[PDB]
Amino acid sequence: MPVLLGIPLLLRFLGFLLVTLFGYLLTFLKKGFGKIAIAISLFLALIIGLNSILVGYLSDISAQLPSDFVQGVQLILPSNALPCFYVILSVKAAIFIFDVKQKIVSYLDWDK
Amino acid sequence: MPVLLGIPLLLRFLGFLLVTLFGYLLTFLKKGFGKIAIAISLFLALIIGLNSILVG
Repeated sequence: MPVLLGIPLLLRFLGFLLVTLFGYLLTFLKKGFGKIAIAISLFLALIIGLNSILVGYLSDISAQLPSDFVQGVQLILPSNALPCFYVILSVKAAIFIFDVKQKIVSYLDWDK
Repeated sequence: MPVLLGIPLLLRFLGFLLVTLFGYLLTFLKKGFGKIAIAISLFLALIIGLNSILVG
């Protein structure tokens, strides 16, 4: 299909610019997915950090019940007493895992 | 590779506009990273400010 002497080179060039420019958009996309990697890392590192401080206070402020105040406690205590206490400590843990995991699903809105 | 008398200047011009326009996007990017500098500054300055009142 006959054409002029310069048209075939205008048509090859208009698809070199497009591939180059669509090449830059890719490079920048990948960079922004690296920010959400740095961010997540930081957060989880600050949590693991606080843990190590707090668990390091409780070692020198320690005391035990005198041995004379046992005969008392072991006359009044039911069977479901200590089992109940443990529940109040397991419900706490569960809620902390729910909270951390709910904040990792919100990082899916950082790539928009 | 023989071409007409005006095609080589259409091809040089279509890459002058692109570099000029891609030049403006850079200028505006840098401005928006300056807003997040002003913002952070402000916040930390309001905290340091309250401290000085309360301890007084």
